[PDB]
Amino acid sequence: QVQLVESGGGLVQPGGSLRLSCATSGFTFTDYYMSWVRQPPGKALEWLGFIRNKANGYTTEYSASVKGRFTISRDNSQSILYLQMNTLRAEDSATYYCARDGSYAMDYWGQGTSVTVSSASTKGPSVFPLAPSSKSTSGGTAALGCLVKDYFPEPVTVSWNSGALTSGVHTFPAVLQSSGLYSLSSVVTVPSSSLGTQTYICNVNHKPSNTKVDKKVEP
Amino acid sequence: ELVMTQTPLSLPVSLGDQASISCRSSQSIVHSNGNTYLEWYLQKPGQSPKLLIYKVSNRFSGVPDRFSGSGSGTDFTLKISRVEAEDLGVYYCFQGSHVPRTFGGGTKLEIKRTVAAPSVFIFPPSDEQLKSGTASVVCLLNNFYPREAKVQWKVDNALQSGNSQESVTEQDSKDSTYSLSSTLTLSKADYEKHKVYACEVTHQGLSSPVTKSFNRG
Ligand SMILES: O=C(O)CCCCN(Cc1ccc([N+](=O)[O-])cc1)CP(=O)(O)O
Repeated sequence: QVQLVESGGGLVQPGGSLRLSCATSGFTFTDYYMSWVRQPPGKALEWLGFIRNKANGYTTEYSASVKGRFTISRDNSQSILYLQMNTLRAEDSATYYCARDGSYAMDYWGQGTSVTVSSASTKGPSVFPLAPSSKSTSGGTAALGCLVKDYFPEPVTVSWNSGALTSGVHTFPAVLQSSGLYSLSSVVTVPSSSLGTQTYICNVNHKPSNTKVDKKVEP
Repeated sequence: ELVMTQTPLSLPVSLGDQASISCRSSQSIVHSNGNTYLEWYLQKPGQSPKLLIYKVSNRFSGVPDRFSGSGSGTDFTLKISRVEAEDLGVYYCFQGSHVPRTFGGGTKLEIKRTVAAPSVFIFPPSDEQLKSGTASVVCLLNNFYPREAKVQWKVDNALQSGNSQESVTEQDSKDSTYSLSSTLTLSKADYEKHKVYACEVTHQGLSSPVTKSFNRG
């Protein structure tokens, strides 16, 4: 029923602009106030501002932190929410969310769209295997995974066997290498008896560099 | 103007216990006409924030009854009686009476469980990555608890430093444990130059340091 999907996120040069959009469906778009809220990686939520419903002349309110620099609007014949950003700085780097507000506060949120402000250019990663070390030391349970290395900017998606594999799956937080390129691993733990009857493939996807890679991890 | 301050910033609760959190505003948040719009939102690892309590004690849809909002004027409290694995994540309060709108500092919540030792694994650099000219050795400390855990690399019994970095996952909503990955980075050259690569893990759950190694390069 209710659906809020935002987009337009991505890498952008310091000082430039980037407009985000939030697609809604499943309710009368004009009866609600539409909110924008961002969250830098690892930090707290920060209310950015909203636009009142039709009953209130679709008036806008912004957070002192972005007022005058950011603008919100809405296409009612299409039920779309917008966020225009300008003279972006490195700190504006975060995941942006949209939500609707009404008789039940911000009861519905989008899944988010990530933004990064950097002078550094895009870069697709290289995926190597964390092969089930042959002589898998004392253990009936083995560990294997993929190493997604040297990419920019964030984020990178990693699922196993198109999503079907979920048990004992751990994707770690990216870290920054002295090269200024991110890196991260994705592991999964399974039985060593089946390292011959099973198949394991990590489906890594980037986006800012349109990269898809399905590497099949083997002993 | 308005300032929302939450406390504590962190909160260790035992599975089954009761949890309490406070959100104090800078001024009354009683929206002139009507009442007071003070909400509680909760964000779980990798998910988006989600509504829990709207008005002040008003519990949204599919929200269990263990959660209860309360307080008025400038003092509000969120309480969770009988905490559990699922309620893991950060909690936030929001004032929706005065514009600009305000977000609480954010109160984290970790779940304490019996001690669990880490299971160690060690991966040598791929062949594909060696063609490149760099080698990445990865050590994995899987599903352990508490969070604290040391890791030391030894290339030919020689200790290493400042050439490796770690990454810890967030508490698992399932068994409430942690996982850590360590990556030793060396040039293809120097890697050819040595023989024994070991990863030595130290943890409270371990009585004697465990080690994983391999001979190649
Ligand atoms: O007069 C009315 O009936 C509307 C209620 C006033 C509150 N409004 C809208 C409003 C804001 C927040 C919630 N909430 O549940 O969190 C509900 C309604 C704020 P504003 O005047 O546009 O800044």
